[PDB]
This record gives sequence, structure tokens and C-alpha cells, in this order.
Amino acid sequence: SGAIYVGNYRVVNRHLATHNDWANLVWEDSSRDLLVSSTTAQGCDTIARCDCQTGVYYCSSRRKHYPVSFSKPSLIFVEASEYYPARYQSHLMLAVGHSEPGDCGGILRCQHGVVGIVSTGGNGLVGFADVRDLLWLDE
Ligand SMILES: NC(=O)[C@H]1CCCN(C(=O)Nc2cccc3c2SCCC3)C1
Ligand SMILES: [Zn+2]
Repeated sequence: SGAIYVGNYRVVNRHLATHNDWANLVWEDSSRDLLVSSTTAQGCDTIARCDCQTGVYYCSSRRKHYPVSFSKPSLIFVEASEYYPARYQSHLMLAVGHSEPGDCGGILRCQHGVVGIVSTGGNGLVGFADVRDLLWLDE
């Protein structure tokens, strides 16, 4: 679990969105596993606007942060799960690192701010949904 809180927005994994997220929906994209909802409070985070390929992410299944080298946002095949049919997920970045199903929502950050959130994983890999191209989150 986890979310990004920026301005009057809450960014979460679309497959983990609550009834309240859907009732206050701003934007969602099943191909990116992202959903953004509106909030009444201002929130704590800032978004990176950069091309970093190294950063640090929070891994809830180890209660620890780990440094990672990650690929550029791209279209990657993701096997069927209880949440989605087999499909290509877009704007996804892979890295070698530990992750388990409940780790989705963990934040990836570089020196410039929040880069994205944990969205996929398995066998010593961890996939992050990029948020750096969503320029409207800052206004
Ligand atoms: N973005 C998606 O389509 C996700 C939706 C939730 C289920 N999917 C996962 O990749 N879950 C997951 C996360 C982290 C680690 C492991 C897993 S499943 C296998 C064991 C490792 C696909
Ligand atoms: Zn950066």
C-alpha cells in the first residue's frame, strides 16, 4: 500500500483505489495502473521533473529503503493477475530489487523528488509506474 500526496491530489495504484478515490476521481489509466483522486488537504510530496535512472525506493515487505538503477519508462508485458487481464503496461520502469504483492504503492525518489510508485514485481525485480510526465499534478 501507499500513495503520493501532491497539492490537492492523491496518486495511488489503480488496482488499490478505494470507493472514496473513485468518488473523487480526477483521472485514471488502466494501462499505467494509476489513479488520481482529489483531496481537501494540501499534502506533503513534490514531483521530480527529470530523466534520472537511479533512485531509492521504500520496500514495505522489508521495512527498508533500497537504492536502484531503473530502465526508462516503457511498454512492458505484464502477465494476467486477479486485477487485470494479460496486457502491456505503459510508462513502467524495471529494476533489480526485492518486491512482494503488498509492496505496491511504495515511493521511488531521486534527488529531485518523487519519481513513481511500485506497481509490479517478481523474481528479484521491481517495476515502478512513472509519474514525472504528469505535469498537471503541480498546478
Ligand atoms: N501492475 C500490475 O499489473 C500488477 C497488479 C497487481 C498484481 N501484479 C503484480 O505484479 N503483483 C506483484 C507485485 C510485486 C511483487 C510480486 C507480484 S505478483 C508475483 C509475486 C511478486 C501485477
Ligand atoms: Zn531526478
